[PDB]
Amino acid sequence: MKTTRVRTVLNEKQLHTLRTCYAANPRPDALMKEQLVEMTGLSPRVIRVWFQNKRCKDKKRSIMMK
Repeated sequence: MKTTRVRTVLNEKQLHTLRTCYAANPRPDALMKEQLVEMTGLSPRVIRVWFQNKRCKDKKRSIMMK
């Protein structure tokens, strides 16, 4: 009851993690997905939607190395 509160933020800490991820591959999966969990300190729920939205917003900003 009243459990599963909301405690998942998004800033330079988590962003940096996912950030280096995309530079390696635009389509991860159950494989690397497991490691990403322990690395972000939060459930995989947030992980799924992040990649999704990123594709739409990344209409041009998506070059590897500048």
